[PDB]
Amino acid sequence: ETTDTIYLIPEEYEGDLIVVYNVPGAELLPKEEEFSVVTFAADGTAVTSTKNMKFGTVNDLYYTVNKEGQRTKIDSSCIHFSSTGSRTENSWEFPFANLEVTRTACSQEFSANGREVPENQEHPAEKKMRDLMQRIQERYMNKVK
Amino acid sequence: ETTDTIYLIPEEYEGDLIVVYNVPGAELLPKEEEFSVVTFAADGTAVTSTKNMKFGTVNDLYYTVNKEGQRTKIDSSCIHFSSTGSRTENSWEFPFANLEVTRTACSQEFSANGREVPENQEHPAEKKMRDLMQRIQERYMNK
Amino acid sequence: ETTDTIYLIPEEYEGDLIVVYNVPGAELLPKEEEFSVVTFAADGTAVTSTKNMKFGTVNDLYYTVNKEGQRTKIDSSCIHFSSTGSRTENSWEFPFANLEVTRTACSQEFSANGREVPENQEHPAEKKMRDLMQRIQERYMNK
Amino acid sequence: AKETTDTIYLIPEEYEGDLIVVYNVPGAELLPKEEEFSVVTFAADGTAVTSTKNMKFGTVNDLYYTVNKEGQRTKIDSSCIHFSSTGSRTENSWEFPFANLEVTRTACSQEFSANGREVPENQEHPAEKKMRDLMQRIQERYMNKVK
Repeated sequence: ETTDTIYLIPEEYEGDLIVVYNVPGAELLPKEEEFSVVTFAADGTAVTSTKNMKFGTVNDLYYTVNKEGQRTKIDSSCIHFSSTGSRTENSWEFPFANLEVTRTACSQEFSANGREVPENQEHPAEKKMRDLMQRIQERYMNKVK
Repeated sequence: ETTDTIYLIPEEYEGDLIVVYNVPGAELLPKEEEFSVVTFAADGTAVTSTKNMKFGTVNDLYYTVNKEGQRTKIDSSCIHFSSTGSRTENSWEFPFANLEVTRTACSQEFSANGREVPENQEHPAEKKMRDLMQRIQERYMNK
Repeated sequence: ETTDTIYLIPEEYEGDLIVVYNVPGAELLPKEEEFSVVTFAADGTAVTSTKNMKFGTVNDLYYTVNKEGQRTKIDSSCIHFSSTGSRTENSWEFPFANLEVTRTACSQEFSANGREVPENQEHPAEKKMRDLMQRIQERYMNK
Repeated sequence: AKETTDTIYLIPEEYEGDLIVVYNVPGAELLPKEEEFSVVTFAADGTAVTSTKNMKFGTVNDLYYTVNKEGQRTKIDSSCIHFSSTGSRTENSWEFPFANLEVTRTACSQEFSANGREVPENQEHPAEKKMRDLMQRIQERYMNKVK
């Protein structure tokens, strides 16, 4: 068994990426063949009602997309898989994934560690996540079950 | 419902800090979990419509923030909590808080007393406050 | 014969760097000891009236600078020396230098090749240069 | 020994930070004397330039004061002062002895006295630039086309 996920990144984007699952009201991940398709918004965020991500041998594919939706494959060395987890708001669990993309510095070093960031400062993805959760709670959870 | 407070200071700022509450028209303090979030402007000032502060400094957290908003925790020795009170302009009460931050002299001395200032002279924060009240009255109290 | 040049880059900048020489009206490169000092503007551009750059064995030093001008040395692995040449506008020749800086990917690979860019498409520095020449013509060439 | 440093430093009351004294600068004023002490008066930028050949040596008995616009002095504790370094800088074949000190109003303490203010790790110390600029002002004002 494999991860079978396709990630579509806006071509002009560079940086941290976040996918949040099990978000009610959100769209489900479309399927193309055996792959689930994650489409990131211009801010590198993706929200879906799909219950969770897949676990298994990583065989994900990554592409950048222009405004018209035409895809351009990116090498794995341009992608860094940072972390996964779950966040509980109220009693509802949202699994999530943190990735990072580059156009400038594709390399094995990047794939393993992502971009170099300041020492004591929190990682920029923490803020992106912090803000994304708020957007989620406001747009999708606001006085609803 | 909150219990504690998070203070966000611009990384390049140094000196006195003032937070003024119950300012109508001002933004309310955002909430992150159980903490209220105070974001200081470049001049070390923060104005909010939140009725009042959380009574206690106990477990507050402090951070500096870059332009992009990424946070960096500050050692407690770099922060001094000075005073709280209320100021009445007309018949309207504004609760406030005075704190002080440093980058260059973090120390236990600083944490306990803030920077050393002249003896027979008003603390510089008094003028900062005096001027802040005026900016408040002009932009919010009669706009 | 050595290059003897000090490059001062704004700490927040990342990407292509361009230095253009023999620009009349522009400031001359200050001199510190045996080194010429190039100070880049926020857009990674530097314009000077110094007739030309020095040629020889590269012994340049690189630093990032905060708003106050304090320097922080950066490793050579964060810098890529791309190219040099001359560009003629009207009948006037402007020697130039193309460098590239990174914070994200300092490495020996970067030092030798700079960041990876698309194959057939023009290098992004070509546009930066194209635009810089226009700014030069407008602000300094007449005027 | 009977040899002491006998120096009085006058700092503008509003100044805080790095201090530099440069000696053996021709054309500059000589250090005035008050009793047995030499008097260093810093300019508003915390710089002092003098034609006095060198700083004094011996048992340290220096006094420090801040001064208002009217010139009235206010003694400051030694804990408000950090003596950073001394040396000599050679331009051409001319030697300029110098001294680096630092003053604070905010944080007088033993820690400060011993280490001066906390500055960023990889960055050069702010005094390096102050010195760099001061030497240039010296070369330019006191000797561009002069001997």
